[PDB]
Amino acid sequence: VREEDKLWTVKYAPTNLQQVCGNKGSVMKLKNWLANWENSKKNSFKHAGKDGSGVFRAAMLYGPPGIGKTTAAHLVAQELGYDILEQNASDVRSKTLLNAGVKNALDNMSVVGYFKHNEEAQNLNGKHFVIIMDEVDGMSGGDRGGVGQLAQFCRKTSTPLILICNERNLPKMRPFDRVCLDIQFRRPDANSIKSRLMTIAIREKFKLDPNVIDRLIQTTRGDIRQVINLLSTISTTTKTINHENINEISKAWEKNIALKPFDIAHKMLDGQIYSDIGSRNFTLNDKIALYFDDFDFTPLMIQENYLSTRPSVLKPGQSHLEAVAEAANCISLGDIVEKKIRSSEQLWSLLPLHAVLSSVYPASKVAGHMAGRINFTAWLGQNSKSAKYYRLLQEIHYHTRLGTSTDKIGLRLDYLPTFRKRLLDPFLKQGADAISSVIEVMDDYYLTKEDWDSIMEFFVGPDVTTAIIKKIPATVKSGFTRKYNS
Amino acid sequence: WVDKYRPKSLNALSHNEELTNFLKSLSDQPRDLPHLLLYGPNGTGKKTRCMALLESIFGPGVYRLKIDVRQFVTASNRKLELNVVSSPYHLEITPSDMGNNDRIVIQELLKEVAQMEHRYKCVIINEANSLTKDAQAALRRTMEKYSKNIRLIMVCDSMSPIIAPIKSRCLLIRCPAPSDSEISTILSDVVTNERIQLETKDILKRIAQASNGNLRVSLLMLESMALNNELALKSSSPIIKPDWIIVIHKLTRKIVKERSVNSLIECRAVLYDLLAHCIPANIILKELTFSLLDVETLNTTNKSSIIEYSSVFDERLSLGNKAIFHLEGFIAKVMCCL
Amino acid sequence: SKENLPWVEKYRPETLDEVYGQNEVITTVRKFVDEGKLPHLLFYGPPGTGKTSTIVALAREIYGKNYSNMVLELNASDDRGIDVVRNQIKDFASTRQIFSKGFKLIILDEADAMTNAAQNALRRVIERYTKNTRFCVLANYAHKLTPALLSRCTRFRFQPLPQEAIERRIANVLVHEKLKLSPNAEKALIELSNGDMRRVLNVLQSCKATLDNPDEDEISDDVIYECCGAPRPSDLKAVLKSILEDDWGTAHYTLNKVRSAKGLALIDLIEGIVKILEDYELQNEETRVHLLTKLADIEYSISKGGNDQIQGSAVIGAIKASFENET
Amino acid sequence: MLEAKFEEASLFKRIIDGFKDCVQLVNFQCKEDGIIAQAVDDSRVLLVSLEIGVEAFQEYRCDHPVTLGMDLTSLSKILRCGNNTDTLTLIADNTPDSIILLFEDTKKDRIAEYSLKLMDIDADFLKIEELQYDSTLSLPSSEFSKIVRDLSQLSDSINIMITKETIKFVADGDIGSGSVIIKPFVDMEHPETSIKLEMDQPVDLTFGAKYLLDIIKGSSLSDRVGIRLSSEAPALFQFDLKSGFLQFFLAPKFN
Amino acid sequence: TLSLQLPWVEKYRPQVLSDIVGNKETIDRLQQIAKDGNMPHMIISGMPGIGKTTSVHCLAHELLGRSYADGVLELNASDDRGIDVVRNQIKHFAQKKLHLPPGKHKIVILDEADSMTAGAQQALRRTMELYSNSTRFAFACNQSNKIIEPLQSRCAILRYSKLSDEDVLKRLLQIIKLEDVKYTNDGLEAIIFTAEGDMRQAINNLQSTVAGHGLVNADNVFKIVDSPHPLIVKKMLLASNLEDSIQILRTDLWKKGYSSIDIVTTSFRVTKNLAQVKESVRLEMIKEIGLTHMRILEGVGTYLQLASMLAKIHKLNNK
DNA sequence: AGACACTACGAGTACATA
DNA sequence: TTTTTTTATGTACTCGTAGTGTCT
Ligand SMILES: Nc1ncnc2c1ncn2[C@@H]1O[C@H](COP(=O)(O)OP(=O)(O)OP(O)(O)=S)[C@@H](O)[C@H]1O
Ligand SMILES: Nc1ncnc2c1ncn2[C@@H]1O[C@H](COP(=O)(O)OP(=O)(O)OP(O)(O)=S)[C@@H](O)[C@H]1O
Ligand SMILES: Nc1ncnc2c1ncn2[C@@H]1O[C@H](COP(=O)(O)OP(=O)(O)OP(O)(O)=S)[C@@H](O)[C@H]1O
Ligand SMILES: Nc1ncnc2c1ncn2[C@@H]1O[C@H](COP(=O)(O)OP(=O)(O)O)[C@@H](O)[C@H]1O
Ligand SMILES: [Mg+2]
Ligand SMILES: [Mg+2]
Ligand SMILES: [Mg+2]
Repeated sequence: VREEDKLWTVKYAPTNLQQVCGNKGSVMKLKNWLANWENSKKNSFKHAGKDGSGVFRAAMLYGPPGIGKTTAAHLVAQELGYDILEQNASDVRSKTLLNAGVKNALDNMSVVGYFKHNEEAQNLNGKHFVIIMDEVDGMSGGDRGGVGQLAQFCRKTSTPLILICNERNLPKMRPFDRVCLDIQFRRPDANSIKSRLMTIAIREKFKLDPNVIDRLIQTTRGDIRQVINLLSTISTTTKTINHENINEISKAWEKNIALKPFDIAHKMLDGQIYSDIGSRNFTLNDKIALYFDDFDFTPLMIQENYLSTRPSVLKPGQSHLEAVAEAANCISLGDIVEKKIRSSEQLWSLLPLHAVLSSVYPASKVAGHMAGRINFTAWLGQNSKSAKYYRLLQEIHYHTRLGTSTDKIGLRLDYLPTFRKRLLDPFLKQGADAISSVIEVMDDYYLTKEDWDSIMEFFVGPDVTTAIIKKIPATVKSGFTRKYNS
Repeated sequence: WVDKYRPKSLNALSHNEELTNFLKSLSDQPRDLPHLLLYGPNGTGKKTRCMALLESIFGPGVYRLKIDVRQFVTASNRKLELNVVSSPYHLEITPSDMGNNDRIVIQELLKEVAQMEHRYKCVIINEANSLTKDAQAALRRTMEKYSKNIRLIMVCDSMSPIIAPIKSRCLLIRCPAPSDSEISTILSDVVTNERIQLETKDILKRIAQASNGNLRVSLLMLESMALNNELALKSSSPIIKPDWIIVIHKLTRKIVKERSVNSLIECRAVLYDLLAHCIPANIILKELTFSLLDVETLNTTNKSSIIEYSSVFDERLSLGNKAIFHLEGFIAKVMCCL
Repeated sequence: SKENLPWVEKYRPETLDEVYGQNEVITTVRKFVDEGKLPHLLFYGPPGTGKTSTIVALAREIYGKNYSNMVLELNASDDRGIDVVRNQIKDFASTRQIFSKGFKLIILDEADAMTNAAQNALRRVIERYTKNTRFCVLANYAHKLTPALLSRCTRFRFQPLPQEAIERRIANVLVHEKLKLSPNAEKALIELSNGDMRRVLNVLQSCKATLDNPDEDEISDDVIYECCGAPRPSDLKAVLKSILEDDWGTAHYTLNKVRSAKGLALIDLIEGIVKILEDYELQNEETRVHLLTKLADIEYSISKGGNDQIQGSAVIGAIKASFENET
Repeated sequence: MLEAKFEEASLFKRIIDGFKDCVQLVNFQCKEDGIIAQAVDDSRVLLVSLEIGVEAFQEYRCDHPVTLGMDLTSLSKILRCGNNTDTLTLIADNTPDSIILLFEDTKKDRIAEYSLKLMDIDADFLKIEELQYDSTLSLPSSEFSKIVRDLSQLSDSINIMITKETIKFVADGDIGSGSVIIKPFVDMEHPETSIKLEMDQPVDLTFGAKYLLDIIKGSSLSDRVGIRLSSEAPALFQFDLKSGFLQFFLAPKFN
Repeated sequence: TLSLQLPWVEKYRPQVLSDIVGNKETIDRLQQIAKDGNMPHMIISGMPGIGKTTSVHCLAHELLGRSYADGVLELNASDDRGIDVVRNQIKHFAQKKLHLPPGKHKIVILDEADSMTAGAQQALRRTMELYSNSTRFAFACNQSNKIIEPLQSRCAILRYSKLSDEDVLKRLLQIIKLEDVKYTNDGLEAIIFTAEGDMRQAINNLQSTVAGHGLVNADNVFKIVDSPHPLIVKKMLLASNLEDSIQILRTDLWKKGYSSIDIVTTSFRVTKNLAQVKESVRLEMIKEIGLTHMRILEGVGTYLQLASMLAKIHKLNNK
């Protein structure tokens, strides 16, 4: 092996913790967490401490790629005497063999730490393992991939567990919410990377000035690996870099990453984009690509927060209400288009049209400043709640079908306003001696206690029984529960 | 109660004498009977009349029915669970209990019942309006291929979403809502049998005037207000209105009072709270528009635009799936109109 | 026997000299094959123009009568996925012929229904194996093909069949069959074809069946119009005149009697009136805008059903209100 | 009316298993001299030609030439429905449709009647290839199948080289390379283990691994297989049965 | 006929980085890289037919010399490139021992990298990270957005642009000089006009015109290759009067056999990529084009629908 | 005669779709 | 600042009982 055969990112890789750039707080927190790991296992993780690290036996590092998560993890692993072990998605990771291996390795000692050196007074921890998992977000979605298996692994283990992923808040990563201590590595500061670039430039005889690293890391968006690769790629031809050719370099190395459904909502509802000047800079093709970055949450977010802005593109003689009405009309048209898309015939070739009608046109109608905060779309939770209520109403209707002889909606609209007066009202106006009447009325339609509980949740407006059931004396409720349980 | 006093035969019907005579004529010869489609307002009594007609085609055991369960497998491993109302002479299916999987249940179940078979077994399709166009197309040929073993009696409230082939493949029977006088006479027999105390009979008439021909709603409201007056209705007993109707009325008051985006947010919130509690959006739009037209503050120019926008957004909702996306648009258009 | 196949299948061209209408592409392909440089072909065109017949006759001329063995013909009826490509197409391209010596031919007929992954895998098969095999892609819509795959083949656009070639084929059929055709009947037949030989052959067989005679008589315009159910220009112009000039009730009665005397359809009358009014030199384009918009709306509504009388009255009122702006 | 009766019912099973994987549909031509079949692979890389004379049929009656187009994934299922000590009977009416198989036990009394719906295959299969080859070798079928299955694990292309009394099978892949070299010898103690080779000019050409693995599946028919190679000609892999033969015309890969 | 000749795209395919008339900056960059060595991981993105695959092939050839056969691993979209392949074969090639000069490295060329699955792309990260001192990765794709950001973070990004008129004209002149073809200025101009920055398509059209007529003239080029589809659609949409647009749609598009789906899709794409008119009118035209496409997809695709679409577009442009 | 490595075809589970 | 939205075929993975050639 020679020197010119490795990339600049490998020959300038950090050899110790004192050369990492930025995120000093995170690396110190993880170092303290790994240091007190045996102090945490000797008392079974009950004492968390002042740092709050010690109750969780696993640590999950999450942040953008290329900021030094894996590097810092490996560095602290070699520095604290822990015998390092790495396994990731590049190797086979399933529910069958990965689970078996990790289970056999959670409370087994290392032979490498035993045979290498075990006689000097270095540490009693060399016999231990540190299972460092990389690309945790790269596993398969289902349980067969091993994400839930690893989540359960982070609950029962005698060796420190280190998890490293690039994307944290994902559905697949939901089980890791309350099981492992979360550490977030953030965008590094400009000074440390500036000094590192100064050093790596003076070492390679690369002419470079301090005025350009700011724009460089701005267009790179906090990625030291990409910056190093950029310098290694362009330093071979252009020996001296300055403020003359930096424009072409920034335009050719623009990081094209898809935005989250929250930044997409900010860019869509930005009034400067739709101005006469901003139109010829962020063209309509870019606006459609914005929606195509995430075409599942963009229309919902747009419909949620299109009427929560202050418009700055109002035509002369048009109020905010008119623009909101036109935006809602286009939202309805885009909804019709989406229904035509995600139905039979699979008219997916209409996806670009759904880009304009659902997101682009309503946002353009009410583009401007953001008044409050970008609120997440509540249509998902409302749909889930409506589905649960529909399932409950279906159970109630199929229980009462033997007597009602009506439909689901016909039972919800008209029958429930009378079932409320029949079941619950005798409890408020008669006391605890009206239990038998309610029991007979419920058995007349084969109702259950769970059905009685679910019935009182359908009413709204001036009839909210959530406090009426609490106003009922607890004696009557206990007597009813005991009577129905006999 | 609605269920305690319900006719069980054709001779027990107490309104629409011409319809009862037509049903008797149609049940005189039961074997040469084509498929039937009962259409009319919701709450008229068509589901009782279909069972009464079955009671004339078969023995009295048609009402002794049982609820069973049947499982289906779609193109994926998602298991479709559907309960079936069955009788030793007929069976009832309600394809309105699932999503876009109506075609599978329809075709498979009807083919199983037709291959196993007075001489035929009647089939009652409840709420045929929720039947998707693909399920109706699948039933189109099943109605004709097996006509000697399976006869369909489809109960619906409006033939608008029913396709033309299905309309042609079955006789159409209209059930007009009973007059206020017949509703009053029925409520009289009910209150004399349930031992209610009426200071003046005219209140019963008012019940009819509050039900808009609906007997199911009329009897339920009468019983609900009989529990508030403690089994003794007075001359000025208040009318018991459902909660969602009061919410819609308050929504219209908010609409005519304030027309702005800040009020549009709370309007969207009210729409979400209404939709989350098992309330269809078409009925919400219908009631909202009808009670907005009742606002005396508006003029003919406003009401015409309101009804036009309601028709447009009703078409939108019938062509869409995200109902609030059309409801909020209609509300915003009404706000812009006023 | 060939006497049992329909006229569309019986008269399928077997040689490149029987493919009429396409002359600029046929001569170029013949030159490509004679001189040897045959590139990857992309036959794009409407249905019934003769792309499949052209490529079949080409493969016949190239390999002889054993065409069915030396050519790999895949279509939408066969499973065409990415794995199907990877195995079958690559094994065909990499290997050689089992019957003779020469380049191979892969005819991907109706390749507009292939998956995007299949085309992405095939675009490197066409570029890698290009010294021992060739590719022919037949398409009706050029938007279903990826631009990478679209750029690797030489595109030939099959124009609709013109009057001369379709009349030549009609004369060939009238020679092959004991049948006579009137000149005006032939013109009306060419009018209702839009360059589709399939329709012409089908309706010719149907009107020969309609003759009811031992074919000692001729086929006139009446036979064609009664067999295809198409409206006549006479009734078309009469309805248009009664709509434009006569009274509302009289126009309604005329439309009703015309559409009920011959059992004509409202959509055919709509298309005919659209074709006739296209030659009308009109005033300010607002009338044309209203006419086109309302007629397209009525056509889209007819395409889903409804009341024929209501739609006919709508057509009458739309045409009338559109022409009321021309004054 | 075609009426054939086999001596052993398992011979037809072993014959059809040879085409089961490498051929999908077949078109049996039955004449007064025997049954012929020619089929082309889906990828059209190999051609299967089976010929079985009337010597194999214990009884044979062919009034007129009959064409039976059928599928092999169903014929194999029908054949597996038989028995090891049974006899097979093929019946076809005057018009070819719904061929009938009859399995009859010779030890007990048993009749198994199966039907198979014919299919109308428009493509005719009557081509015969009779041309001199550059080299003709003969080796035990097991010894050839072993080398094929052993070299198929290294790569997807196997190169055959015929030189002056030398037969070389080379396979170069990503995990390494390999080459088996054999010499034609004459074995007097056992004739079925000898290796014969008559060459006119050296040959060097490659095949694919999948088709070569599918070809050696017919090794259960005969104890010795012949290989005829020529300069850019379909290689002839022949298994000779006591009443005819099965020959695979394999097409090499262009270099 | 017995055999064919190699096409001019494959015969005259560049084998040295100097013969590439593509983007000069990236070409000189790759030339200096092959001269000095130490080739890093790279991702070349762009449009079809601009010299991406040829560029990486030339780079690998010049960098490996005679060791190209045993040091370069080519994987196209025609081969299986799933998680199993990346796990077994790519890792075995990266771990393979090979004695190379002290300035070269093993190259893994992955054509059509935008088609690899997410699992394979995720597994390739550590695969290219642990063996980055003896194995280098070169991806060639058309959409850099289809490749995950972790993979893009470990490599250089080379975005190839369209080829200007001068470069394609120079390459065609070189090919004509090497082939002794009779041509004319207007014929080459029409060829370049119908190419639209596509060098492969330009050479293919040139070879087809040569083999079909012999003389490369604008008349021959236009009679064998129709005018570009989007330009006629743009001229139809940008018409000022309704009758002109209707006549254009009738004669150029409908009378030549262009399907209604292709017409409406081209109209949508042109209106999306249009810059002559404002944003709001463009959005309204896109709305009308989509309303028309919703009827075209339902099987109501005729000339009347396109005429009504043009009429509505003109009414929108009618203030 | 038999045991068990090798193996290939079948049900399950998700993941995109311009 | 935070998690689901139908059906429809193509694509990719895995476990998986199963069918058969091989070894103490
Ligand atoms: N803070 C840093 N200071 C100096 N070099 C760094 C830093 N972060 C990353 N690097 C360089 O980037 C290389 C790769 O670092 P990694 O830790 O592997 O990246 P990462 O943050 O783990 O993101 P991944 O690998 O895509 S999950 C190192 O070998 C260094 O050369
Ligand atoms: N140019 C032509 N000359 C003569 N007959 C033709 C011609 N074009 C079509 N036909 C007739 O129409 C039949 C069908 O032709 P095809 O080639 O199958 O149509 P097509 O051009 O392939 O369009 P498709 O198959 O719908 S994509 C042929 O068998 C002929 O009978
Ligand atoms: N810059 C160039 N100079 C000369 N010939 C070129 C150039 N670019 C492309 N060509 C020609 O085009 C052919 C194919 O080029 P490719 O590199 O395969 O196209 P591409 O840029 O990779 O786009 P793809 O493969 O469709 S994603 C080559 O064999 C050359 O004949
Ligand atoms: N002829 C009748 N006389 C008295 N009550 C009737 C009559 N017809 C229907 N009803 C009442 O209608 C109720 C059922 O209504 P239903 O038929 O389910 O409404 P829908 O017609 O909307 O299905 C029963 O409780 C019954 O008391
Ligand atoms: Mg990492
Ligand atoms: Mg065709
Ligand atoms: Mg390429």
